Amino acid sequence: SHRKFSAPRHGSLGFLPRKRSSRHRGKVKSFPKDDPSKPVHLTAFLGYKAGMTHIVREVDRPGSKVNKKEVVEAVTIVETPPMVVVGIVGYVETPRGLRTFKTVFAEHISDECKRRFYKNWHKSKKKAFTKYCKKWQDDAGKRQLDKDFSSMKKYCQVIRVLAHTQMRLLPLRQKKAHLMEIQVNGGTVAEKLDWARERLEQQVPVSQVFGQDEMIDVIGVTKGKGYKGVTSRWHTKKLPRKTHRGL
Amino acid sequence: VFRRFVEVGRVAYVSFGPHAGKLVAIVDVIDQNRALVDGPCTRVRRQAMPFKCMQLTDFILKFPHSARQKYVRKAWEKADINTKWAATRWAKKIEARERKAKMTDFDRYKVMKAKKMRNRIIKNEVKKLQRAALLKAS
Amino acid sequence: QVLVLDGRGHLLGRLAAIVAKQVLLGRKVVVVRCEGINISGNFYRNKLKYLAFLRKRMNTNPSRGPYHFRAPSRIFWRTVRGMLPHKTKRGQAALDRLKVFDGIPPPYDKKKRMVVPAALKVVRLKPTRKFAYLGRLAHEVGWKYQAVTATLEEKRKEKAKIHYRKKKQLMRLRKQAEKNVEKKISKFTDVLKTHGLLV
Amino acid sequence: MKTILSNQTVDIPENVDISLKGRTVIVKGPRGTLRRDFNHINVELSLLGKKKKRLRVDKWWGNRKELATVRTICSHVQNMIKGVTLGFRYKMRSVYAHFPINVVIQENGSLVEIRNFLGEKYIRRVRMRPGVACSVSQAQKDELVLEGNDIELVSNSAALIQQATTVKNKDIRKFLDGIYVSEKGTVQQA
Amino acid sequence: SGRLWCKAIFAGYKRGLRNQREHTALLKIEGVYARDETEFYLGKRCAYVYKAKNNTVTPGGKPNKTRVIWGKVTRAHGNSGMVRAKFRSNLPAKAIGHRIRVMLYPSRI
Amino acid sequence: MKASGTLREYKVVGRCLPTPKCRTPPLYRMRIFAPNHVVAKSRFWYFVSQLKKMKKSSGEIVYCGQVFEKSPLRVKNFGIWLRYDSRSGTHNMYREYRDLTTAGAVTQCYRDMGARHRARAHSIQIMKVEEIAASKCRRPAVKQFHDSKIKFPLPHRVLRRQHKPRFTTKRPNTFF
RNA sequence: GCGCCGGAGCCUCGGUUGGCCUCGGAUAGCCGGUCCCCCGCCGGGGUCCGGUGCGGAGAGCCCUUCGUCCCGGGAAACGGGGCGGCCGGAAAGGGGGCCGCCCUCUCGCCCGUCACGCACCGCACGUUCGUGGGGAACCUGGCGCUAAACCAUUCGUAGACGAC
RNA sequence: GCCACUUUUGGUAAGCAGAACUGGCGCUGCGGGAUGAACCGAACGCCGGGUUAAGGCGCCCGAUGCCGACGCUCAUCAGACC
RNA sequence: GCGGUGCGCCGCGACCGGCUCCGGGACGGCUGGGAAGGCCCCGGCGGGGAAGGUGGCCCGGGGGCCCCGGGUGUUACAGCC
Ligand SMILES: [Mg+2]
Ligand SMILES: [Mg+2]
Ligand SMILES: [Mg+2]
Ligand SMILES: [Mg+2]
Ligand SMILES: [Mg+2]
Ligand SMILES: [Mg+2]
Ligand SMILES: [Mg+2]
Ligand SMILES: [Mg+2]
Ligand SMILES: [Mg+2]
Ligand SMILES: [Mg+2]
Ligand SMILES: [Mg+2]
Ligand SMILES: [Mg+2]
Repeated sequence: SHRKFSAPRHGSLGFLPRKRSSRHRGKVKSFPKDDPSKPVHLTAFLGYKAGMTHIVREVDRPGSKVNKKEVVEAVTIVETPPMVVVGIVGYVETPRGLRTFKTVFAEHISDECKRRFYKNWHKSKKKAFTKYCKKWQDDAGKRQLDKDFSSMKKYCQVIRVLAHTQMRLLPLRQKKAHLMEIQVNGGTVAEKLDWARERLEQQVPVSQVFGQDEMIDVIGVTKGKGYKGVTSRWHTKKLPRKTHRGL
Repeated sequence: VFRRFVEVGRVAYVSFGPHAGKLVAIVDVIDQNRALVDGPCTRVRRQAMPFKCMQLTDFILKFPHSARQKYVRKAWEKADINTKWAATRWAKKIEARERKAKMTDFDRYKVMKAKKMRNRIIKNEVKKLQRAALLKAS
Repeated sequence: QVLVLDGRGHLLGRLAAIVAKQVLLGRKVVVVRCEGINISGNFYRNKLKYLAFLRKRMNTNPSRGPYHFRAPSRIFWRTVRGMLPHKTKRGQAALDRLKVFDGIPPPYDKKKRMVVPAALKVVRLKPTRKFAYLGRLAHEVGWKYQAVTATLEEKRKEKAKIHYRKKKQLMRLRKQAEKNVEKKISKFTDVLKTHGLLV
Repeated sequence: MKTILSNQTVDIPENVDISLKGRTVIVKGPRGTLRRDFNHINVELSLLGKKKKRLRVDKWWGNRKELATVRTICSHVQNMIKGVTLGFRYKMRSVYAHFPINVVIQENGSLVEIRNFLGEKYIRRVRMRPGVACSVSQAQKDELVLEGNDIELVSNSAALIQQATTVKNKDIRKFLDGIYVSEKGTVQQA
Repeated sequence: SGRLWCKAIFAGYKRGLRNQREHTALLKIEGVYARDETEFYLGKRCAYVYKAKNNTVTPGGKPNKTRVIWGKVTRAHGNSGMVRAKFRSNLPAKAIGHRIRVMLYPSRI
Repeated sequence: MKASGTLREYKVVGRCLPTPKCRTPPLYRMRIFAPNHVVAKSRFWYFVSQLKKMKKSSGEIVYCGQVFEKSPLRVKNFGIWLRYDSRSGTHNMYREYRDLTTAGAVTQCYRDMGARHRARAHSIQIMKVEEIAASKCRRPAVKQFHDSKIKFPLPHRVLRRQHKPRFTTKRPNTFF
């Protein structure tokens, strides 16, 4: 027999493998679609959730009851120290997808970013990129690692810069700096890469990524609440008091 | 557009069947897909024959659609079809097709020894011509 | 010892019915450019058939349900493994010798690829019937790489024409050299013409 | 029944230079060129006669469902000759009961904004077809003139702006408003 | 100094749909694809040649690893030039879709 | 009867057995179209049982012989009057064919009505076959071959002999 | 104690028995030229010339292996084989072309002349890709490498336990 | 006890109940009907060679990879074997 | 040397016989004492008929005398019955 009383189903099936996220850093599944008309700009940034507070502002929407009245609105502070760019990576469109092509790192990268390549920074001897950084200080390597920019300016469609947070400046216990590919959306691929190889091993602040009163998207992992029950997770109806094996 | 038309009096080479390899002449188109043919000078008897087996040459010889084999032979050897067929590039590349099938082992050896030198002489000429064109470019 | 089949203008199951048998007879088959496989019947019947195949998901776990491959090469792969006995290990060792490719990748772009006349649209459909492109069907049933593979194939065509112009040039140098050499290869040619190779 | 042969000649006039590249035709004359490939139609197009005065379409061994496509080819060639000699002027009139249909022409004949249709505030922006020039005719108060070479472009750009002006959820037999195709003639005459 | 055996693929056993008879091999000889062409190969010697681990003795030579199973072609099989053969020990199903060398030497020319 | 192969055309005569009522019966002749003389003699005692009060037991085949066609090198027109059974009802017909032999047109008639009407050979009866001169012909699918200047190409030569070259380089040509 | 570059063998897994180095594509139409002509950065198109049961043919092309010895003819000489530089590669990257050098050869290819090479005595898996893939231990040298992971401790943005 | 051709009773009808003739299944494998107590072929000691039946011969899958013959058929629900 | 018996293992060839599948030749019988067709503008001499009408004649168009349609008619510079 059917349901006597129809009712919409609990939960959404679009978010269905409700598992622990494999990543701690929120990952951008799709950067904004590129077009060669606009000037070059980063399209993502990282920040840290500080907390919540109020706002009072005067609203200007002609038609509401709250035009030229003043609401309060909850807001969230995200501390965003300027992120240090430490590499680029290119991507070639393939019939099987979009393959990475040639990752090129900077010369001097900081040892808060070097923490990321080590599961145990104490026991290690800090040997990462030591044989790689010596390519920047000889002509045998300089003509090697600018010939590949010349191949990235031929065969890559998507150039994504490779930045990292600067966790020296944060109040946290952690020092291992998160790092992120940020897609550079701008002119041709030559302009797009000869913009970022000067941003290589230097700062990028927030104010030349975003602006005021712009809508953005927040990527991140939720506050974990543990192994919880079906009425706590899926919000199904609590069975009545009289039930024998739990309600 | 089209160049070979099935009509009264076109010579047709025959692909397969019992009379494969013989020219024939269309007398009268019986149906959509079968036709009354004969070759009075190529040893193939007056009969019907479908269009699935006959390939059309560009030879028309003129005789009426009810004419008998006595008068088809006259318009055959008038136009002299049997020598014009052997002079065609068609029959030369069916005759050179069957010479390679007739080729024995000693003939296959002699052909191998001939082409082993003839390709080398051609290639030694071609790689003189290539650098001659390159010195012309230079 | 590796058979490279073209895929343009071949009927889907009519090509698969002989790819399956050459694969079972131990012959390593790589078919290529499965974009231009065309299916008979019109496009709307074929799209309705593939959407009906998309409707066939296992009710309790569609992840365990039938994997509806959207790429044209893997549509052709699944329609070969329908024809192969893929449960048995000879069918599994058969499917390991079929290698499908969307477009023509660089292992096989500079290799001469073969055409089956016995599975081909202009031979096995009468010309007033209307067929259906597997590339367009796979695209607007959810294969994401039509335009990418189309630009890469256009890049391959504008380079294969550079190859073919040089091949024409070499053949013209050859047939202009042969008249220069016909006085000294007059007796090397004559024994070829008497054995049916150069007339 | 397969008939053995159907054909139908088309007399091309003096000023028209017609040519045909295999099965794809090109008709040239005063106003321009029109090209329309018949690569679906499976016939024999032959440009017989020196001085090149007639096109002749042949169909060999055709049943009636594909013999129907002979005067179709002849009529597309005749509408292809007409749109290069004379052109295609479709005049179409805006019938309005109460609210005036305010048509303004933008992008020098390529875009039509239709306003105030039944007093609605949504404006119909309809793009024309490449080769068609819309205009508001003088010496007649509300009449649009669509002129061009291809009849399938002129008539389709007429039907687009005619189906852009429809009523919704009302008695169509009473709310008889909209732009409708009134006269189907040539641009210049003979 | 060259090759002296025709190429053949061991297609399967002589089989009905629900029954196979392992005392008769189906050989698909490369090049012949019709019964008017399979006339030459009747009664020819043929061999399934395979390597293994332990050394066998090779006639006319030192012990190798390569072993054989000999047999002869018996009769044609269907219109596509497929042919039947019988080997003196029945073929393992390992050999399905591998290369049986069909000899020339019981020659009838 | 099944219309096996090509049909042959038989002149079968027969009569009932002599009785003291009538010592010499009249002899009856039919054109029986049949794959062989055994089924020809069976169709004879089918039709003569439908016509006369005569059966195989009280009668005999006086002469069963294949009547050969008298001009098999002239293309001729044939009119065949017919009688067959549909899924519901019996229909009289008149079909026209164009062939070399009188029995070739009949074996074309059986394969045409099996094609078009799903009429099987036991259901089809055959009553008259006439050689018809080209003025008295009235079927448009036959009369279109009645011109002295007949002319047509063979436009779309579909490739037969497909699996003989099976894997080639060249695409097969179709225009010849 | 590891990676790379340049020797004898052993164990194991087995399959194979010459390569085809590529236009796009039409199919009621194609292929190859010529350019005398018209525009573009050599390419497109017209004209004309050839093919079109495809012969600039996958019914096809290339290579062809018994060896050496002399002497002659035909072919080569600009070629044959061996060291430094210029380019050709991204969809899953090209052991290809070119410029030099110090060497070297009238050798190779096609006809002939001359005789030799276990002629192993009629008999099977021979003939290759094969320096095959993998696995250990032996060899001698050259130039280079000296790491991370996991547990234990801690954290609490995570947590049934692991995991993070 | 059950099923099937044809004859047949009750019942709207039934993979229902009740008869007659004969053959089956049960007691019975095998080839075919994908699948299957009964249908089509065929009944069995253990094997080699040949050949068939019913049914098949794109591929699973032995066999049409015949240059098979003549037509009909377009289905945005095609059709496909007691 | 003869006769019997077998070879340690793996193989081959020859002829004879049985049982089968297939190929290549060759001859004869019958029928409507085969039916048709082949050879003697050509089976002969006279007679006839039309058409899926050859000449020719006329009209029309594509022309540079040829080709293509349409009409007439009965052997002509084709043939058929
Ligand atoms: Mg409900
Ligand atoms: Mg209780
Ligand atoms: Mg209302
Ligand atoms: Mg070996
Ligand atoms: Mg009962
Ligand atoms: Mg009961
Ligand atoms: Mg019993
Ligand atoms: Mg039984
Ligand atoms: Mg069933
Ligand atoms: Mg029965
Ligand atoms: Mg048996
Ligand atoms: Mg079956």
